[PDB]
Amino acid sequence: TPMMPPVGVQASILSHDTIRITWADNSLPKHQKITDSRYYTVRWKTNIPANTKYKNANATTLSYLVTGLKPNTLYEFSVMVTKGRRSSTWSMTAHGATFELVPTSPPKDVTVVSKEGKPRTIIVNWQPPSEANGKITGYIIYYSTDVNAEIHDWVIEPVVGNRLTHQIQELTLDTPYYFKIQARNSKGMGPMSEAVQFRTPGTKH
Ligand SMILES: *[C@@H]1O[C@H](CO)[C@@H](O)[C@H](O)[C@H]1NC(C)=O
Repeated sequence: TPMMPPVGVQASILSHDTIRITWADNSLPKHQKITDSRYYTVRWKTNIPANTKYKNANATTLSYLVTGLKPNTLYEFSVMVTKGRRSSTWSMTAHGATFELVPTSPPKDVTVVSKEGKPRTIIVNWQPPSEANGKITGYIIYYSTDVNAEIHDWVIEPVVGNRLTHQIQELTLDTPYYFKIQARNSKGMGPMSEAVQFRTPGTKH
């Protein structure tokens, strides 16, 4: 015999990894006291891609704390009830997106190449960090001719927005230069890459 599904399903954003789901049961008095053997099952998946697998959990309460979620990620949530051999279809879909977190991984695959026929110019390329934890609002490139120099003495080259390439001109020939890159998002700065070395070309004559 079929059960009516949960109603008024809501998401509460607690952190970058936790969302609280709460709902009502119209087969319970206004006060919502669970006196029965009934148990709710909560399922969730990331909104995109469409074909992702639902993760799920059981609760004896009219709320559930969903954990282990990615920062800055939008999720879909539905609930269902089971009172003994009786069960119900999945409730209305509730949506929630976890907060951003500062990046916790440095920019990946940092490379340097000399610009075509312009030896005093270089092109720097990189990849976004694995743990970006938010919409990347830019990067900061640091360069020095002394790898042992303190970060304050390193030349700051900002990169506005999610750009993965940046050209640096007016460099000195036949010289090792060192490069560190760090990512930024709305919540702050993340770790820096390990310095990559590039020696600018020499002239022939
Ligand atoms: C919820 O409980 C049912 C019955 O005990 C079980 O089949 C299901 O796997 C449970 N869900 C999880 C995530 O353990």
